Amino acid sequence: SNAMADKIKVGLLGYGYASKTFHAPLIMGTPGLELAGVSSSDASKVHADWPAIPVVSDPQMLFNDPSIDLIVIPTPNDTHFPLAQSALAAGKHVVVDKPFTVTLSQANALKEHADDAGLLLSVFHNRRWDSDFLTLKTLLAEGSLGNVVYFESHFDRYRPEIRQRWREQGGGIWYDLGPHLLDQALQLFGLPETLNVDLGMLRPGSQSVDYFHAVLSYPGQRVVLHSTVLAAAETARYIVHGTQGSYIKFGVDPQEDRLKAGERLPQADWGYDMRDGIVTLSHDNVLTEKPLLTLPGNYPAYYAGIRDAIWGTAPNPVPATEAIKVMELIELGIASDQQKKALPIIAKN
Ligand SMILES: [Cl-]
Repeated sequence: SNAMADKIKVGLLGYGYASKTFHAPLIMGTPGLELAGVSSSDASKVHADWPAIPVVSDPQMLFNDPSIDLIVIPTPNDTHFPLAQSALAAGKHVVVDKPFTVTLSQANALKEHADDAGLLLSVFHNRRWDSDFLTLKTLLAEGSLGNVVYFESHFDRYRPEIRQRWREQGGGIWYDLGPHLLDQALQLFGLPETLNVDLGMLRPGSQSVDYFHAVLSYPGQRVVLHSTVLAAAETARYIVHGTQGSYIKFGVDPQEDRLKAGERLPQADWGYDMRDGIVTLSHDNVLTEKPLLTLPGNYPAYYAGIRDAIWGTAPNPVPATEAIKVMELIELGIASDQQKKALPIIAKN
């Protein structure tokens, strides 16, 4: 179908931080997609941003609307499955935010129910479109670092004050940030042989996990995923070592802040990351170095991808299949931490 002359009507569920910050602005900015309606308690909270405000007070009404094609579910973690089921039952396509589901049993159920009903089911791993990650994918594809042997990925922050993330996730940031990092690691290197996770609470007053250090092990490779809320000094986002060179990048992707600030698509300079990383290469037993041009972040690619998948033009940007694998590693991290062991990944096709 045409993204010029045809529209996929979308139903958004609730107006939480996610709907407000990501889903609304991004669906709105995507040609071919039309945000038909949003279910919410306080429409006034919505209209302040997006009137027309075809607001409804109950998600089941959107499910009812027969013209609606797609349903996005960024509500509280525990509602995902119910709402998701209801949605697939109503014969509607579904995008679920993270965490996918409270249970693997649930996730797979949706994967099946959605597959039998010929509907599209996808999860919002938007960070596959972070400026740094895109740039990196391209660097590896070109092979200048040689054979990659080490990958280090951090989201280190400094918030010593205990008032940020209500409520809890036991959580804590492993549930909140793990999925993003794990998914990237899988996308770049596939499945590891073992996962070893060390969860922590280093901040006095923390109620949930506020620290995690994960090691994913591969034949001749190591991947280190790390986060913390007690890092006053800025640390590298990525550190990548190959047999021929290295790549170190600082900063985070800049889209989230600009969306928070209320910016609407399109922007001449959407996603520009002016904080370039640096490549170091060994040419003739000499180490040279230069900055690597950072590709702009591109979250919109997700919904444009969803659009195109609905119309059957292209592959689901993020299959449930892949979300479920990340979810499995999230649980395996918990187990690994409980046993203080590097646990093996199992049960592959
Ligand atoms: Cl080894």
